[PDB]
Amino acid sequence: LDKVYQMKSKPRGYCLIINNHNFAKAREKVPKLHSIRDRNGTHLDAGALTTTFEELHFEIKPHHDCTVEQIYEILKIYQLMDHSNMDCFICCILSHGDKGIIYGTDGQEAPIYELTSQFTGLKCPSLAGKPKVFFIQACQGDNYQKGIPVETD
Amino acid sequence: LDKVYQMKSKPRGYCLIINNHNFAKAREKVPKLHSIRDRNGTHLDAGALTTTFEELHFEIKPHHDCTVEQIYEILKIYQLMDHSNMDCFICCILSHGDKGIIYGTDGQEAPIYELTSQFTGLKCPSLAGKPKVFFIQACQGDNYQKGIPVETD
Amino acid sequence: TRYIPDEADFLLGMATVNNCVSYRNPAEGTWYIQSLCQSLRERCPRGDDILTILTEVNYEVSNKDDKKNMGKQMPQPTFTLRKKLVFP
Amino acid sequence: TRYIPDEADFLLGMATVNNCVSYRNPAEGTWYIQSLCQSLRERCPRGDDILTILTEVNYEVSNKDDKKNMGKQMPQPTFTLRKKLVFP
Repeated sequence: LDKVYQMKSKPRGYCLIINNHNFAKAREKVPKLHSIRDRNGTHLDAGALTTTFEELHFEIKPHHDCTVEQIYEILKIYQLMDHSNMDCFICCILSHGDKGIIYGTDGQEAPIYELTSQFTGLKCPSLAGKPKVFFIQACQGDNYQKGIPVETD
Repeated sequence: LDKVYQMKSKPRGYCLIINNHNFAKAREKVPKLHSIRDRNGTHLDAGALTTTFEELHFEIKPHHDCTVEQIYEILKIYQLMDHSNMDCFICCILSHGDKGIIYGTDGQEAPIYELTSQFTGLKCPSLAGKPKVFFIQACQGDNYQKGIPVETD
Repeated sequence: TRYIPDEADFLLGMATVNNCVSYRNPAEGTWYIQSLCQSLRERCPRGDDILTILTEVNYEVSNKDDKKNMGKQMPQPTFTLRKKLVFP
Repeated sequence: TRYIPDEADFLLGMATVNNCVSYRNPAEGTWYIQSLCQSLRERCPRGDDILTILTEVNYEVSNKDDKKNMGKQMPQPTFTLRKKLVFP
């Protein structure tokens, strides 16, 4: 026993799914990205997310191949909604990225902080006191994690 | 029945407690910190940490007013140590701080990342697969967390 | 009515620690998302708190290997929640 | 003999979210540490996992106030633990 976040609500809350795949803009624009591959496989991520959170009584709100601007535009929407009848809010992002940033489908970048800081208590009081979950799925650098040995577990 | 970190070892592990109080050093050298006050009250923190962690069968290892340099030296020690018969390692730092960095007693900066990274797997095999805890108690900037109303809980 | 800090009740689930890559198999999707969902499915019904599920995802993903560049991937949650977070 | 990511099994107990301050009453210690302990000595015997405890510390700290500048303090723990971390 201990306090738990109320999760009774009908739709429970929205579950954004910004799913980036076609990165041909970035390639064109941003020089240093001339070779970023398209994110094959996301479809699957979006699907899995969609189902699993549907079954959890959340109202999915997908969006595909979004430039950095589109992403902000989108968050600003849910940032401005009245989540008064909502019990929680989840936002998923699947795209390329770098040290503390996510990549718009055009090469432009958006600090994870900017997106995250959009739904604070002041910025969106209709959510104050309710869980705001974010699942960023992107790279955060170009260093392949190391990995050492040990048989425990 | 989810996996659990093993904690049986006679003295579970070391519990470094770098506690800085006297910042006269700082005040005296770095200009922009001319007015940083002494952390009056840390001792109480230190004690509490000492007590409670001792009861959890942890070997305390206090250190007072350590300059940045000293801090590194200290960690360096526990870094090269052989925690083979240790099940865990806790490190507490009480001091002034700023965005992603804590302050030595000399007003010098120590990126929290620099500290924690001292104990990776490559940097400390004796601890591979073992819980490494860090409790930092400093400031991360000069803002004030504005509060918002709600009355849920 | 009462007061709580501006940034309370947040939960960030990074698929990887900083300066590092995260993997995506065009075949089945990504190590993180796929593993996050899989676990959510098998655990939420039971009653497992999201931190718990997120921990397991840290596990499963850790056992994956990019044999080639002998590399790994370590997810990394960060949270401000003030109550257990479960999904009935 | 298995492999795990270089950065695994960590746990940072930040006292405050970035850019903000932390509170220390020169008459009883810092909100965070004090709560950390109190919660530690309390929940640990009950066998509660650390994330669970840290969550509660998140709670307790949230209800504190600094009327002078109508301030708050938001602790924020980050982690890479791969299994429940209990302190028997």
